[PDB]
Amino acid sequence: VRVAINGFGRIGRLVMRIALSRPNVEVVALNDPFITNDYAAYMFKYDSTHGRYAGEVSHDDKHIIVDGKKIATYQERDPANLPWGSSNVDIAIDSTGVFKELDTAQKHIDAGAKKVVITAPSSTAPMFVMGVNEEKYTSDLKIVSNASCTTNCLAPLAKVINDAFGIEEGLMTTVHSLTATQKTVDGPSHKDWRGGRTASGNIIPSSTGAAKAVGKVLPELQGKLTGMAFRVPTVDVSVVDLTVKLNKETTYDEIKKVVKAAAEGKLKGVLGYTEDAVVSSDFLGDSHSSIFDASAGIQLSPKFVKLVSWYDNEYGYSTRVVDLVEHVAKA
Repeated sequence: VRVAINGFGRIGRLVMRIALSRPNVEVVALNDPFITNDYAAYMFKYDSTHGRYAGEVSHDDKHIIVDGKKIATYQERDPANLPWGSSNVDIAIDSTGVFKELDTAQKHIDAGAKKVVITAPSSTAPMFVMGVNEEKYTSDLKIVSNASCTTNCLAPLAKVINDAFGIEEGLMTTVHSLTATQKTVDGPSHKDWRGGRTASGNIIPSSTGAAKAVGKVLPELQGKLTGMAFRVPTVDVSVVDLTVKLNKETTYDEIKKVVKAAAEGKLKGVLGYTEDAVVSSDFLGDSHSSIFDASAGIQLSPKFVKLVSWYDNEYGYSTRVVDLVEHVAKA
């Protein structure tokens, strides 16, 4: 599979790290109109959260070069002007968050790419979550979306719980690490007043659609889940706090066994399970979409339970993007 990456923010860079480790993926090009090759090489190489790239990174006038792989770079504002066809690009991966609808992402196809994978939720493009609805993908679909990181954490667990005990209703809280939209000291954030306030000295309440977005990937849960978020001053790794009213009576011990079986079975690698005394930093660079915290969870009555699942909001999601990429080309 020959891929190009559009955008070089958190998602863009990490998708590149992971893609470069996939033997069947070839990373042909990178587009980012707002950085030069030396800066791109720098940004890729040093990471405050995930460490130094273990390998040699450098650049010339037309490439970022990593361990012998030259990756051509482009500085195009309009993705239509990109030489994807001429470069024979199987899949364009859009990590910019501004080409995320069927008509806007279409520009990569126009430019020559065969398919597009979008690294944000979409209104128009069909959404997929590995281990949730990937079978529902079909080869004629040219533009898909990988949903969101919080969605990738909630959906796989929610499916497991609903299939096994039924979800009548659920209210979710995500305790979320800092993100790039936040400010270092109280600053302007016109659409999201709270999100403008000093990131590292606040618990910051935030609205999030990810809980209803489970509705789109699992239609059987439409309108049964919503939630909210608290942004806290950790730099990465977030956790889902799911308060769910069940349909069938069950022990907590039974929930544990069902989830663990799913972790070891069909959801291996997407959904994880632990019983150990873990904290957020224990999940830095973990590639699971969702890691179930068995000890942190608490059951009140036999149909009323609180489930806790971790996710590295940057790395898990980025691995899923690459998973979706390989899956979509396998078709």
